[PDB]
Order: sequence, then structure tokens, then C-alpha cells
Amino acid sequence: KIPRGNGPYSVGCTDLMFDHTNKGTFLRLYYPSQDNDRLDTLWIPNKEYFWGLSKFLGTHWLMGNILRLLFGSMTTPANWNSPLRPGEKYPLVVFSHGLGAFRTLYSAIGIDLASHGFIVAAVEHRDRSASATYYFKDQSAAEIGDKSWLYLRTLKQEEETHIRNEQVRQRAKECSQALSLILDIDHGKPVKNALDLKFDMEQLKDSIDREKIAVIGHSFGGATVIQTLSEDQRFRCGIALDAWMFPLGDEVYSRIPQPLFFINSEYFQYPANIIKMKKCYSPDKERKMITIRGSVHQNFADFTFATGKIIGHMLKLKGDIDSNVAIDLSNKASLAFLQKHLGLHKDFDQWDCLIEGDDENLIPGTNINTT
Ligand SMILES: Cc1ccccc1-c1cc(Nc2nc(CCCO)cs2)ccc1C
Ligand SMILES: [Cl-]
Repeated sequence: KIPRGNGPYSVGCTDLMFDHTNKGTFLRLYYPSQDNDRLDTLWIPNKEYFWGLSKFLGTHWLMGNILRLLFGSMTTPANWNSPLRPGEKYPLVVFSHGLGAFRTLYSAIGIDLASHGFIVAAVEHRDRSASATYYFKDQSAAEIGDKSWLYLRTLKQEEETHIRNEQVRQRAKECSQALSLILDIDHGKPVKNALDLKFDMEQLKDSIDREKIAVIGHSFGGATVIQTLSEDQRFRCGIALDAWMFPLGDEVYSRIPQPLFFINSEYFQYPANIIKMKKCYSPDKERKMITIRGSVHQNFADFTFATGKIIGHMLKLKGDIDSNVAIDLSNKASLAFLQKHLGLHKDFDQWDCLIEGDDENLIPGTNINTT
């Protein structure tokens, strides 16, 4: 089980694709919902995601079919296509997934944010960093639902620097484009979803607190946080969850005016990576860093909830820390940081001490020694 959110709001979920092409926006939306009696949301909704995941794990695409047999009916606790909870403007989070991931794999995070009164737009990237993604070749294809699938690209060592950077720059553009789509839907623009889903986008009219915008992301998505902030001042702060800093160009480091929070795992980080995070620091800028004790890179994504403790530890899906314990720390510290830098009038300042790494299961800053 992926945990239910800790906040007071029921959670709805839907998907949005606009336009239908490979240059359009594809996102999974988590939102405060009016109703709580809908079907739960299918976690990995298409066989081709399992094929993609199998390719990313270095197994045969038929191991994909075994993963599909085991996980293909798994849900996540969000009311599928539930009506939006009316009568309130909600702050917006744009969320960026890691390498080998896709839009649906960070629901523990998206559901928790939505339960505290956020709308969350978890983008699916078309940069070939997703395990799989899909789109439609043209209008005819979209209509009949003839999907074109795009699978993860494996790089030669010589391609690494250049292609990771083209990818992080495409990802930032995709974050900005997803922001503009939501803001236009808030500002009442008719949008025909390329997906035929029983969720009317007209509900999102006048629903966004249009200045309370953040960008959050894990791993490759954590670098996407930083690139997005440097290029799009509409994002007011960012939270990088175990950021993988390698994709970033030398230029970006001095170019991030917004508050930025690094939440790291204990076991993923390494000097080269930490050195890059410290390059984002400047005396005029707001920066925070915490490390979750006993945690691994996978503690921020949903696979940490998908198996039991023994298999979980073996597959490096789980750390020494309890997965619910770890995500609560990262989600609660994130809420307090967002309240502070978005100027929210909620009770998220009850977790201010977590921003400073003041908890038995937090390390202030980093455990990693650099020079
Ligand atoms: C547990 C599970 C359920 C359904 C499909 C696959 C798995 C699985 C997943 C991993 N790990 C992965 N990590 C990523 C990147 C995430 C973002 O960093 C993609 S697959 C390892 C082993 C298994 C069986
Ligand atoms: Cl790790």
C-alpha cells in the first residue's frame, strides 16, 4: 500500500494531455476532491510502462509481463476523476520524475500534497528519460486512441554530458509549458483533453492561487527543479528530492534567485554531487539542506511501498528507516518550506524544525564530507 495523505482533504486524481503530440503536455493531476467514494487510481495504467520498466532494469521485456501480472492491478489511494473540491484557490506544485520513471510513480508525494490543499501536476517527460511515455502522431490517431510509445534512451559514455544536459533543458521547458497549460485552464481557456476522461477541466477555472507556484522533483527531477527555477521566474521556490546534479550546465549555478530546499537520502549522495549542490549557495540566497537518516534513493518514489520489507531491502527499494517514516519527514519538511516561501496561511509552520534537520531521523545539512 501507497500511504493515504496525512492532510484534511480527500484526494482526487486524473490525467491531462494537451496537445496530443510529443511536444504537448502530459501530466497526472492530484487535487483536493469533493468526494471520497470513487474507485482508487490505477498505479501503472498500461502494459507498455511495464515493458519500459523491464528495459530500464536490464531484463527481458517478458519480465515486463511478470511485473504486469504482479503489479498491473495495483491502485494508489486517490479518487479517480473525482470532482475538485470547490470554493477555494489552491497553490500549485509542478512535479518532475526521475530517470526510468514516469508521471504516476510519485503518488505517495502527490496524494500527500493534495491532502494538505495543493494541486499537483506530475509531468511525464518526453525527453526519453521516462521508462516509457506515449503521445499521438496526429489528430486522427488521438481520436481513435492509437498510441505512439516512446521508450527510454540508453547512452554511450561519450553522449552522457551533452545528452543529459539537452534532456534537463527539455524537462525545464516541459515544466514551464505544464505551468502555462494549468494557468490557462485556471484563466478559463477551452482545452480538449487528448484523453477521453470523465473529468471536466472547466472545474479548474478560478481554482489556482496563481502566484503560489512551486517546482519539486526527484533525482533527474531534482536537477529539473534547478534548471526550471533559473529559466522561469513564475516558480517561486523549489524542492529538490535527492537531486542528481550531473545534467546541469556550469552556467545555471549562479542563476537561481528563488528559495531552494535539498532533501537528501543518506545512502545515495557522494562528494561530486554535494559539491554541485553547494555551488547553488550564495549569501543573498535562501538554501536549506537536510538528510534523512538510514534512507536510500528509492525512499522518495512509490516502489518503496510496493513490496514487503525483505524483498524491498534486497531490491534497494527500502533503507534502514521505515518508508512511511521517511516520506512523512520529506513531505512534512516540504509543506513547512512551501508555507514559508509561498506565504501560505496554513499550519505547516508546525514542521519548521524539520527544515533545520531537528529530528531523531534527520541530519542537518549533509553527512558527506567535501574537501
Ligand atoms: C517494485 C516494482 C513494481 C512494479 C514495477 C517495477 C518494480 C521494481 C522497480 C525497481 N526500481 C525502479 N526504479 C526506477 C526509477 C525510479 C525513480 O528513481 C524505475 S524501476 C526495481 C525492481 C522492481 C521489481
Ligand atoms: Cl541509494
